[PDB]
Amino acid sequence: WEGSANPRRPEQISFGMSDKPKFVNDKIG
Amino acid sequence: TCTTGAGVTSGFIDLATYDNLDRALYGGKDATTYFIKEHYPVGWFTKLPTMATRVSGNPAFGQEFSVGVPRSGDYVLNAWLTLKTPEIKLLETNRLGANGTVRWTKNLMHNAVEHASLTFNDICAQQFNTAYLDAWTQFNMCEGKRIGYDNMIGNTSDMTNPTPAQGQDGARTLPSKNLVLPLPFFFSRDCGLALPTVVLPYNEIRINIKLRSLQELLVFQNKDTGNVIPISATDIAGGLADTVEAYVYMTVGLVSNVERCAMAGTVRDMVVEQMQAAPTHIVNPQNTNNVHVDMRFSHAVKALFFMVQNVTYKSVGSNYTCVTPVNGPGNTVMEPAMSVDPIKSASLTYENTTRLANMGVEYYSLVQPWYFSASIPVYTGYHMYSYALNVGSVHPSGSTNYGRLTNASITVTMSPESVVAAAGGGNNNSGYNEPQRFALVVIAVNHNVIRIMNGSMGFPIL
Amino acid sequence: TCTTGAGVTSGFIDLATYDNLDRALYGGKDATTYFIKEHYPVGWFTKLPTMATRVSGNPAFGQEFSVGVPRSGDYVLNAWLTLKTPEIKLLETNRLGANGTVRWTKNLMHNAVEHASLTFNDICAQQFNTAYLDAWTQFNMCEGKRIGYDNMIGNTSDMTNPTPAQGQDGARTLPSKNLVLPLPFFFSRDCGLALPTVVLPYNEIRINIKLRSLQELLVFQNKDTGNVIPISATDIAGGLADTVEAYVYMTVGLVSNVERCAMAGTVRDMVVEQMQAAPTHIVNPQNTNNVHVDMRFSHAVKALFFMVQNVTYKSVGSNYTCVTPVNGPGNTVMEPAMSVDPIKSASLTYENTTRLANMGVEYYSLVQPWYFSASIPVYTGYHMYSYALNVGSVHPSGSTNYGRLTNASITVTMSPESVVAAAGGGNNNSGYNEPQRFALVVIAVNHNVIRIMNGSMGFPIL
Amino acid sequence: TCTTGAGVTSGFIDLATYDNLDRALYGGKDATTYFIKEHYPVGWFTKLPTMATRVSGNPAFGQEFSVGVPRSGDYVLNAWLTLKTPEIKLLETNRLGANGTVRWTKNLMHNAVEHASLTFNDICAQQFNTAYLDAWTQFNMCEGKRIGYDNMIGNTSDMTNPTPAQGQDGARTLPSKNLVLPLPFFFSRDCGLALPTVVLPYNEIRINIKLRSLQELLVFQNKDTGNVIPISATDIAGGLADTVEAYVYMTVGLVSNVERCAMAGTVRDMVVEQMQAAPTHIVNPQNTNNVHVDMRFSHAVKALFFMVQNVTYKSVGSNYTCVTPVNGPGNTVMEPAMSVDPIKSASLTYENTTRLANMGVEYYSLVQPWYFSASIPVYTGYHMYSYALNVGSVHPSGSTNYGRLTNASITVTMSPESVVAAAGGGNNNSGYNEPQRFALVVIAVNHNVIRIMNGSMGFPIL
Amino acid sequence: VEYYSLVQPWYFSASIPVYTGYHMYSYALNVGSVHPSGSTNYGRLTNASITVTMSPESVVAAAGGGNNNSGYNEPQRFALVVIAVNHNVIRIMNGSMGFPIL
Repeated sequence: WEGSANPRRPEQISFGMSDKPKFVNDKIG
Repeated sequence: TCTTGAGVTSGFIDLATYDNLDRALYGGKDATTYFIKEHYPVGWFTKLPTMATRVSGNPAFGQEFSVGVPRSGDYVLNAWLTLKTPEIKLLETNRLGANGTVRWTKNLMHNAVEHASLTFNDICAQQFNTAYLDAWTQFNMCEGKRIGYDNMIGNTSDMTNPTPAQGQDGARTLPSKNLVLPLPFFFSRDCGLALPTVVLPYNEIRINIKLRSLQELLVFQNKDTGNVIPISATDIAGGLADTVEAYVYMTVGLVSNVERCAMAGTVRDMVVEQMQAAPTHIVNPQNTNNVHVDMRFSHAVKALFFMVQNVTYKSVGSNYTCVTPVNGPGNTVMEPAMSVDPIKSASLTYENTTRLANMGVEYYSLVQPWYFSASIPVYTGYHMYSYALNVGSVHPSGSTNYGRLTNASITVTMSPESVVAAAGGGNNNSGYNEPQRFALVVIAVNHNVIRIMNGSMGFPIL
Repeated sequence: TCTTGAGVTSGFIDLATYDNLDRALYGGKDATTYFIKEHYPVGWFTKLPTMATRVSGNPAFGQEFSVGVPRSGDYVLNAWLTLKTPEIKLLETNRLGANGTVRWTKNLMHNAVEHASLTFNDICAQQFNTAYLDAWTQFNMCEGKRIGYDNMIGNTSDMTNPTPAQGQDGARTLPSKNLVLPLPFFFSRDCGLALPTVVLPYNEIRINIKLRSLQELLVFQNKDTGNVIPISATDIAGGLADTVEAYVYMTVGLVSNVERCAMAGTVRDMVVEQMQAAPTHIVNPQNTNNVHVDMRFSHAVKALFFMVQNVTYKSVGSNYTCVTPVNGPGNTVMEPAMSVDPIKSASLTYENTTRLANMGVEYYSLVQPWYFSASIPVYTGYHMYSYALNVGSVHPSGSTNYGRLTNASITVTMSPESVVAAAGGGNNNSGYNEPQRFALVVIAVNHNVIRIMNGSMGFPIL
Repeated sequence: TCTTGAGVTSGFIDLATYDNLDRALYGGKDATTYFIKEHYPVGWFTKLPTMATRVSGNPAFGQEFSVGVPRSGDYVLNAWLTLKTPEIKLLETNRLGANGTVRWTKNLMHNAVEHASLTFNDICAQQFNTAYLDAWTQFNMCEGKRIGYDNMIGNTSDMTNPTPAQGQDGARTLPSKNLVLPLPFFFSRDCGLALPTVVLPYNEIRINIKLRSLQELLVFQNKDTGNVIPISATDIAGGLADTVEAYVYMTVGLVSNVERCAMAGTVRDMVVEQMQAAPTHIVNPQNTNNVHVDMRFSHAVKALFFMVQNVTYKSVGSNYTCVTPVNGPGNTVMEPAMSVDPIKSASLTYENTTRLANMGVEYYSLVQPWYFSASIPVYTGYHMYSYALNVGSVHPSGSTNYGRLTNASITVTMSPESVVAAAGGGNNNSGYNEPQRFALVVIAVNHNVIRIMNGSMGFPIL
Repeated sequence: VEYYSLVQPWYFSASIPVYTGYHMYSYALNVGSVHPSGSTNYGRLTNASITVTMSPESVVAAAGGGNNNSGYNEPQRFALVVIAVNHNVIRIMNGSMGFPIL
């Protein structure tokens, strides 16, 4: 009996940082 | 005519009564019919529990430890802390002698867990503590699960039962059984809100739990005079187990490859509910009976929760009554006869304009939960006012923004029972034998918007 | 081949199990998905409580008083009444002497509030009374709120606990605390139904409430023989206070001006649920064992609630059992062992054609509420039948109008316990010491159509 | 400004407080609004109960009787069984002598009902038994109806309270009151799922119920040592009667002529839920504490329920604890000193690949029902694991089919309490005086597809 | 038992154990060779079993009754352990690793 197939490919673990978004229009008032 | 018990000829008489009102209500080519259920396919997915790896130190009473969220999943939607309580053995050399009992505080869970926080990288998302946990549990617990909840969080009538010394009649020992505390977070609130782990490869997800010292987790009560004193290592056998062993479990959800490929690489916007706790304020009913506290919140507040907590003894917690509990007959604990909520009336003022007048305490206690909640508290206190039709519903409902709102205040009035309990002189087994001190706590639930883009998280509105 | 830390291999194995059944159930381009909650904006509004201005009379026990609905609002969707009970203290000069106790009747609320009606100018639209309130509370009570509603209506082990004379061992007095009674109306049933006060500038809306004398509210029991006699002013201290502190509160909801102008001057069509009570009939089980009662109703009947009330003493109310309650040990009221519902069987007849056969009493008691109700009563009595799948659902469903129906009858059968308890002969603390009397009450809930046009409301069908 | 009771100016500032977050949440031309409910007509129909015509056998204890499903009804959506219990009175000729009591077994209903099956033609459409009934009524029971269910299925403190012999103090006799058991079928699960009997004129719908012998329905307890022996006809007065009055009542709903003729002669597909019970396995904690049991299932399993049941005495049933119940003072049954579930940990293995690690027993007991069920059991045991988000949701959720899955196994670990109760040596009134034997039972709930065509029914996938 | 103890290690290993037990069976010519050799896959193969017969010495030593300094003074318990060494393929690409077949 064939037993099918099911590979395991982990989807990326990055150690960098492209760009940090900033905060605008604060609720402090 | 005739009746046999199996015929259905009687239903035709009822069917024949099709008048104008029934014609207006039912019938029509486009009118739907019962006994027919439309079936629509759903997504293909699978869920399973997942270990959470500790990264900062080890669990210990009075210490704070951190756990990272496991990656390689697609959606995380559950979180619960499992903790094995130590074994308590009272000794004959207690400072109270024969007239001394040791018992676990009421609501052991929701206690020893404060400033439970969720963080993205180095940006805090939300946090909660004992007051919010108690209020939410008392207000939005579905019936039927109440027994399970107050069996898993402690309060099993076995750990809260006072135990005399070894040489006395009651030689029973407090059992050491593990307990489970679910963690109410925005992703755990509803299935529709789940953390996109695949879409977030840059942000590191962290959970910070700070336990509490075991000294204030145990109530040492005098059998006769009803006085509470802090426990010591020599009072119990085996010393104090400062270190404790616990785990954090979470559930992950796998999704189909086609779905993940389709949904990968896009911007998303989600609505979440946070917590805002006002700083505590000490109230002294002996001097004045009216107390006004300013409220400073930012986003669209959905509900306000408040109560007055008996803060006389740190050993006893979750006590929102003017009189502390005392030992009772049959090695049990019972509330004294004079045990009522110290709050008599309350009102809200918006920049010298009372939006809500001086209503009675029973209003917030009963009427508001009866209409705008899923349950009514079974304990004194927990006064709430909701701006929304349904608090438990994650979908937005009526609310008032506080960022554009001028400074507002809440005024509360004490009670004669509170003012007489503040002064001491109470007789034995009355709770108010010693002078009592009270504090005021205010909790607010507000909406917020979180945006996910470019593999990162943030608050566009702050 | 491992299970360590985060596990996704098991999830992949589970996902690999895809077959024809899974393809038919899940999957597909048009298939919906979880973990993604669609967001749709809702209307912008706010809500706040509003006092209702009394226009006629003074609130006092035993007569009628009406309160107008405040104008200038946008939507009225909630109403309740608050009433502060007086203070009752027993005196040593009671007629019964030492063997005498005084206590409040069971279910203090829903009592002394009869024929409570909502009137549009001089036309009535809805009216309810004690029987309907009791049946609705027993059959459509959401769990978790049951304790809160019970505490609101009383029954807090203080109103219903008998208090002996001052000279005896027990001399406690009944506390005076305010109680809240919500008003169930069509606009209070669901949020989708509310009175458009902006659309109704000319109509006059009134709430009419009839109170009852304290003689029928206070129960004066004999300690030993279990006999009840009417109360008198000279029996207790303070006297009979005719006046009482009581107000009516309603909740109004403001809306944004952008949509009120759009919806102004439009025809509105709504469906409402109204109650209609058959006249009571005195039942004597001693002479007859079966009772025939004719029903004469008009609109689409949703359900029928029937029950036999023990009406031996007007002082005791909300009693639907063949034996009156008696005083018990421990200064508390205990239900006698002989305590069963007098009805043994019931059936329906349509122009001498038995639609529903002689079904057992347990059928109506348990099976019907289990299948077509949101709750099951916890007290003996309150038998019901329903023509629809869900009684509490606001949306219309299966219902047969009685306008086109000819004369219909209901047949009920007594029980041996009822026929033996109708006569006296019972010993002390047996309940049936004195001969008993019974009455039969029938309640029908039906639908109707409300039309709003030209700033007025009328009945298109009537 | 002013603070008037009838004023609504307080909420105008809240309405004016409108920000960008409020713009994102609320507002818009297409945004829906509350206080307005849409109307859609429904089908015109009516319903009434009917008697089910017995076609085979007779109602007797220990035998199997069959009843056909009445035709001429448009749809069937409800079925239940009513049974009249006999009257039992103990005599002085019993073997136990004065030290003997007789009582009904716990949960009289769900007992004497095993292998209840619904079949079309000679094909078993589905079947269930005591384990499935207990698991379902303990995991998907709506609160509020629990009291009614306990009142209708027996065990109302009137059947399970031991009654001593005539010569002893307690001479009370167990009353004879009819009990009702709803039958959970795929048509009674949901309103939409109903058998189109009008569309099915060829199939013969049949229901087979096998009762249980009266020997294993009455518990004969010893007053002092708490030992159980099978009951004998000579010990009671009147003897054991095999025959019994048991009726089956089914509900049929008539529909309109236009809707009965519109959908006639059309192919339909339906989704149903089915049961799969693993063969019983005997566990011996004395030899080893680890037990592995294989599973052989076919379709998409939704949930699994695994419990170990005490099987020492056949007379007593529904005992999933490690110690049998024992008689107590006051003529009432009481739980012994120790009563805990024998299960300590469990794990799922997929062809030597552990999908679920060695989770604690408390996990399955509390956490899983809390997250993925409508209720939490109030009795020890009742361990479940759900592959779907909602167990009680009729709409399909996440599930894995076992047909394409290699053989799976449950690995379970016993407890020290179980292994010490398995051996004897217990004292009187302890429960574990005699050696204790346990058996493990596994239940699975799966999905299935039923196709209606050509006036016949069948499984397109088998 | 002597077969698995001595003959198989003598032909298909680099060493022979010096302690009792340690019974082995290899489908390959060399156990320690990194390069693949004779092997069968159990995924396609149906269920397989291993049956072991006990010994009279074991059945007499399982019960107690042993004198001092005999080892089997107390009752004895035994457990069976089975270990398997197999092959697999690992793919390295796109700065990540995974099993193409698993």
